[PDB]
Amino acid sequence: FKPLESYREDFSFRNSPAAIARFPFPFPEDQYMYSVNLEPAVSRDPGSVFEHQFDVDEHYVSEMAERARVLELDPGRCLVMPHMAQAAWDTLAMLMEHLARDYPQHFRLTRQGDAWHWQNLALGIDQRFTFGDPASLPCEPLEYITRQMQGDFAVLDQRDGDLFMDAGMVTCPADWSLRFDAGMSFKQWHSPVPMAHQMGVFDRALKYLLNIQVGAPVRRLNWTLTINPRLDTSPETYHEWGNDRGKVTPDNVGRLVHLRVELQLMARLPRSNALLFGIRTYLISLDELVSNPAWAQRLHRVMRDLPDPIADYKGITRYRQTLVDWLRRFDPEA
Ligand code: HEM
Ligand code: NA
Repeated sequence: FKPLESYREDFSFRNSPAAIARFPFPFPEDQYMYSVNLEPAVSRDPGSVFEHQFDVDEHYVSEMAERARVLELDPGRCLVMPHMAQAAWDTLAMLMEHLARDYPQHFRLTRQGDAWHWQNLALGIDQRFTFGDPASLPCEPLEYITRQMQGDFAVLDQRDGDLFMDAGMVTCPADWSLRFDAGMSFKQWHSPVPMAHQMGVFDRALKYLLNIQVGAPVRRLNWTLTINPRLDTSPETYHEWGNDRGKVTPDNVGRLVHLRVELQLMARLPRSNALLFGIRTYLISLDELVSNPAWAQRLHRVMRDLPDPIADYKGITRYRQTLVDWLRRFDPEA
């Protein structure tokens, strides 16, 4: 864990060379188009973000501090409807189990029956509590555990052939809100997305997700851009970030524009049968990214050619020509 970094104000966040090397670059081709890009979430590539189900990285302590700030200002970024309480406990079990197994230097879990002892050595937490008993923890169980894991989470109720957004912790969203989307179904909350509905992407995706079983979780990547390493790009806070989209110049693209990638996990929760949706968010400035000349050239092509409805949905319109002009420098054929 490096020294404490900010994702707001002075934006001190930066990636080490190792974090650059493992950044989940999301473009298999020189152009991007939506698809059902799901794969089984099996361990691969030691040291990569795909090695464990939940990835903890050099930014862990910084990110937890950011989460704590968001929640101090707005506790309503976490919601669990009452029928989702068991699912919240399943989520806590899943995270503590995997984190203790995969990062034993940082986390420990010892259990006898419902008498659980969790230690997070990274954050200095030593908690004896009763699994299932919310009066035994300092806050509601989803909140408790997600205050200790990177990325956002949604917990979906599976009923009546569909998935409903009935719980979550959403403090680093790509410009959407849990309080807006609470209780919506799968196709409903995706209503703003261009193109993909007419393509069938959302019909096919719902079908795959409804069939996910215990022990066979699934993953995909999503991406966007963000100006500065701002994690909290929420509707709730738009006045704090939306104007920065007007601040990009030819000389500062490398410092301001960041590639944002979501490594998404979809995993069946064993007691409740709910689906856990992990949204693990990675950020990299374009100065850091263009250290890899293959990334740089591919990014130029993608951004130059991106369909306009998709660029507008993603929020890149305002600075796109500047960005494309800057990236052309790393594409010899261009
Ligand atoms: C339960 C699982 C999922 C949840 C909770 C979720 C949630 C969301 C949310 C809230 C948005 C933002 C919509 C907005 O602008 O207000 C979004 C966008 C998106 N979702 Fe999902 N989603 C899930 C699964 C999937 C899967 C499996 C796909 C497969 C393709 C998918 C494809 C997309 C696409 C293409 C967008 C637009 C993103 C962009 O252009 O950057 N989603 N999703
Ligand atoms: Na293809």
